[PDB]
Amino acid sequence: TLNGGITDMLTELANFEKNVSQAIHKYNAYRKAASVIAKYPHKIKSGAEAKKLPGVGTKIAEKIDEFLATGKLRKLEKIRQDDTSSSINFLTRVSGIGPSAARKFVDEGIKTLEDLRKNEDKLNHHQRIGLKYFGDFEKRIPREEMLQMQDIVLNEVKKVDSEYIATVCGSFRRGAESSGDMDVLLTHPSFTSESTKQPKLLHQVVEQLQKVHFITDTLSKGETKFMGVCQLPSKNDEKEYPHRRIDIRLIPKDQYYCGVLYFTGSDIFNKNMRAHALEKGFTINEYTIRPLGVTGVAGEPLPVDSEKDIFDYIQWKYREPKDRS
DNA sequence: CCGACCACGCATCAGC
DNA sequence: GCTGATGCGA
DNA sequence: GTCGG
Ligand SMILES: Nc1nc2c(ncn2[C@H]2C[C@H](O)[C@@H](COP(=O)(O)OP(=O)(O)OP(=O)(O)O)O2)c(=O)[nH]1
Ligand SMILES: [Mg+2]
Ligand code: NA
Ligand code: NA
Ligand code: NA
Repeated sequence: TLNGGITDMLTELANFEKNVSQAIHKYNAYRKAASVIAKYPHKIKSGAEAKKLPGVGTKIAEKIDEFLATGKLRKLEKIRQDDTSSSINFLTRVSGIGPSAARKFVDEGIKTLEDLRKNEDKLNHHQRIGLKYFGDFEKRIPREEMLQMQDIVLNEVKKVDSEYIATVCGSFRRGAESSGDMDVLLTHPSFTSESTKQPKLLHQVVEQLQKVHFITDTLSKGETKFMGVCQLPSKNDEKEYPHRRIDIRLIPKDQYYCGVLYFTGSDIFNKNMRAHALEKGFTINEYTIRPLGVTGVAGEPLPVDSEKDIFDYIQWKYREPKDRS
């Protein structure tokens, strides 16, 4: 908000590189810059000043001067004025449709919300669901609905086996008053790094949420990851709640912290920490934190009793979810 | 100044 | 089937 | 796009 104008500009650009130019690096570069800029406590007044920041090279400084000078950016005005791109970008907003398929479709003549439904026969199951709920998914979730959802999930879980521990991470755990979707970390004593003493541990919980009619659709589903859709039950004659994206990740309970850390994010906060990690000599991931060998091979996983333990290894002052972004 | 740039589960496809 | 890579969304 | 080997 302080540097909002800027970070929005950088954001839109980043999206154009990921969705059109299909260049994640330029995508990240732009994100990283917007990320460090959003953290900058001063109201920027030039590209010279901005560049001093890591992640802001000359190019971005140049655009910052233009924007600050004209209240806009020609490059962004052009892209916005080009139908092809605007259709591609548009298409990627459907769950299941990334840069690649979106482009193909604009090539195959499909480029409007109308075209898509008229060619459902071109979409796979997932992309199909992303289309059906397209409108619903564009919506952010009120923190109160989140709660009503967290409540339902934790109950049904207990109803399957009280050894299960379910935790809502993502932007929720970070204290957001709204969320894009719902991220659920799961754990059970019967599954650790040493062994899996039960079959269908994730399945028992998924099916339970469906039997109860909370889970409506399944984007994809393995033995540790579930991507689907759900909806809060609504009261008679009351417009129903938008369907929402929901993920449930089953982690070995002895790794609960690395995984909760990962799943709490943000994604950007994560990449940073992981970057810092490597700089301290470590390699982090939802599972463990291992020291790196000369060859580049990770050593045995180091013991962790808390998220802070992970920050300690990297020599970072603990940060409650609330300060991660 | 060229090249690397977090980490991974699930779906699918090419080569075998 | 498997490996390795693409694609997708984390 | 950056910045570091
Ligand atoms: N390390 C790493 N973690 C990621 C990446 N993308 C997402 N994540 C983690 C942190 C997230 O906070 C969780 C899933 O996150 P989301 O995309 O739902 O982010 P988040 O809930 O923070 O935003 P939201 O309010 O739901 O729109 O996976 C990534 O590229 N790298
Ligand atoms: Mg989320
Ligand atoms: Na800089
Ligand atoms: Na999409
Ligand atoms: Na999600």
